[PDB]
Amino acid sequence: SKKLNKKVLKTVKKASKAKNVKRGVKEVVKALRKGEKGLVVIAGDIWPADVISHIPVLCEDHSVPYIFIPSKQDLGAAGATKRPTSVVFIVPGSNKKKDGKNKEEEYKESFNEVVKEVQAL
Repeated sequence: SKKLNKKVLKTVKKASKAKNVKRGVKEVVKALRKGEKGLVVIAGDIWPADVISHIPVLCEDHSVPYIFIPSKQDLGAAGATKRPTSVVFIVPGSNKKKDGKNKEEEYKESFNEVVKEVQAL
């Protein structure tokens, strides 16, 4: 939980250059229904708190692991946006593209591990 956020920050920060991450309710839901949905990132220091309901709804609907950390700053930076977003999910290529060979493998690796620890806790 302590180092988890860190690993996630660096992971998204790297993959960010590849544009393998998206933000916005329309984005998270778009991938959630499409299938390319990867790892959902939720900021514990961002409003509105709608994310609280969008968390169980998106999971109970499609089921996707996410992380709860007030990294508002990291979110905006990793996303390359003006203001700090609220709901940001990472999209590792695609359903089949998930088996990439590039750095994507590393990023996903750290993500799965982290998203898993938090998902279980």
